[PDB]
Amino acid sequence: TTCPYSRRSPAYCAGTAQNRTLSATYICGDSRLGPVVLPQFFPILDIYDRFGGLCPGAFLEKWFNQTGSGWWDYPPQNGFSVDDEGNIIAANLTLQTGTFVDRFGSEYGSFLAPAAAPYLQRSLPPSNLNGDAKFPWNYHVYSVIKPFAVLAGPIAPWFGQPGQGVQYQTYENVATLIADGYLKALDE
Amino acid sequence: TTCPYSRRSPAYCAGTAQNRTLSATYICGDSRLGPVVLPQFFPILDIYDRFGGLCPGAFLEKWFNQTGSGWWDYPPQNGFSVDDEGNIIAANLTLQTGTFVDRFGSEYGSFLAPAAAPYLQRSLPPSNLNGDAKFPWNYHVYSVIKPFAVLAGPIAPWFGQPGQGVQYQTYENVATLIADGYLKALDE
Ligand SMILES: *[C@@H]1O[C@H](CO)[C@@H](O[C@@H]2O[C@H](CO)[C@@H](O)[C@H](O)[C@H]2NC(C)=O)[C@H](O)[C@H]1NC(C)=O
Ligand SMILES: *[C@@H]1O[C@H](CO)[C@@H](O[C@@H]2O[C@H](CO)[C@@H](O)[C@H](O)[C@H]2NC(C)=O)[C@H](O)[C@H]1NC(C)=O
Ligand SMILES: *[C@@H]1O[C@H](CO)[C@@H](O)[C@H](O)[C@H]1NC(C)=O
Ligand SMILES: *[C@@H]1O[C@H](CO)[C@@H](O)[C@H](O)[C@H]1NC(C)=O
Ligand SMILES: *[C@@H]1O[C@H](CO)[C@@H](O)[C@H](O)[C@H]1NC(C)=O
Ligand SMILES: *[C@@H]1O[C@H](CO)[C@@H](O)[C@H](O)[C@H]1NC(C)=O
Repeated sequence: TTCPYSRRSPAYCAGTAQNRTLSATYICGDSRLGPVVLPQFFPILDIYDRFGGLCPGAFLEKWFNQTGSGWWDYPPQNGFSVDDEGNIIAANLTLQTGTFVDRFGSEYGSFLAPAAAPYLQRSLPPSNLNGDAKFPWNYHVYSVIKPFAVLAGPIAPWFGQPGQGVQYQTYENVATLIADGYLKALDE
Repeated sequence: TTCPYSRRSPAYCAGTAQNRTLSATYICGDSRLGPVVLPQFFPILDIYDRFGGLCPGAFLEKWFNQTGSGWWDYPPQNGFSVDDEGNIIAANLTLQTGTFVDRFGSEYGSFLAPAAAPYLQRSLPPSNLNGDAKFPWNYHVYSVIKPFAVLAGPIAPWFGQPGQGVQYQTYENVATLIADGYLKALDE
């Protein structure tokens, strides 16, 4: 599956914002499609396309709004892989002390990932690559100082990404896990 | 956790092969510890150490022989993550057509991974980095041409690796999945 528009085609940005002022910053001058120059990504990877092979317009048509939300349509069941009988592939897993986990988001949320898993494995939409700082303000890395249990399981493919990394849903939010002496942030 | 031996220390290769003829090729001239110059790996990654922070000798003492096998001690239950109640975190998952998977090994085996998942996530021992060719003779990449089900789940940490990628145990071997029109290899 690939976009029929060529590399020399002017119609590649069909059905997008088509904002001349931003077109050097965001793909098609459309912030939802992410930046023209990708920052960090945590050879064969060429098999994967930022839009899963669709064209920008077709990408937005498949994944954005669709319901009335005015934002992305997220996968079912917090994005865990769903087995052939309709149940998430996930169970309570105890994180050993010294484990590195990270979160793309502020300490309010309850989701973590194995540290430095690749962006493409998290099945995040492309608007989240919109970053100028080396490392985003909300990106955090932690070590497990004190064992605790999470709902752990594979990440379903979504938003044209292959997914199939692993994610941890915590039972307290990250701020609380820091406060109670489970997660210790680290700096550079 | 880090190795007390320094970067200027001559004792770093304590308890290893200590083979002067190979020491430029393998760490400590010991093929089990992998190469001195790593080929492909599919910034923050610095958090991870090829030996999980142990010293070469201590690594071999923890992970190698231990039983009489004369080889690495592998994780229980084919290396799937094991939940707090002792059951693997894994279920039957149907691979959609167009999915890229790969295998580090010949078509005889029954294990696959999401294509281009990072080495450190597979929890493979370091002897498997012993490679001169750009891509090893047995490394294969495939696309799913026809849907089928696998036992899918997270990979447990092991051999000093963080693991926590995802692996697929197939029910027929890879050669059979090729023959019956499920997997299509691709070339470069
Ligand atoms: C292209 O994007 C730019 C940048 O956001 C938009 O420029 C703004 O347009 C609004 C219109 O109400 C003005 O009030 C702002 O002052 C503008 N800001 C800048 C930085 O230029 C622009 O509207 C977009 N183009 C189109 C056609 O919508
Ligand atoms: C260091 O490794 C080399 C390379 O494998 C070993 O060299 C071989 O040694 C055997 C000893 O029986 C000879 O028969 C081979 O001809 C050697 N091959 C080469 C390419 O040199 C060597 O034995 C190792 N060193 C030690 C101390 O065991
Ligand atoms: C989404 O769909 C609704 C209803 O069709 C529409 O009013 C809205 O403008 C669309 N776009 C956004 C960004 O909400
Ligand atoms: C997992 O842990 C939570 C919170 O401690 C508990 O309520 C739940 O029953 C446990 N079991 C499973 C299978 O999630
Ligand atoms: C492993 O252990 C056995 C029994 O202790 C010993 O005979 C053998 O030499 C050891 N090493 C290897 C590589 O088998
Ligand atoms: C998975 O698939 C296999 C082979 O088709 C089947 O025997 C097994 O019962 C299925 N269910 C689970 C939970 O593995």
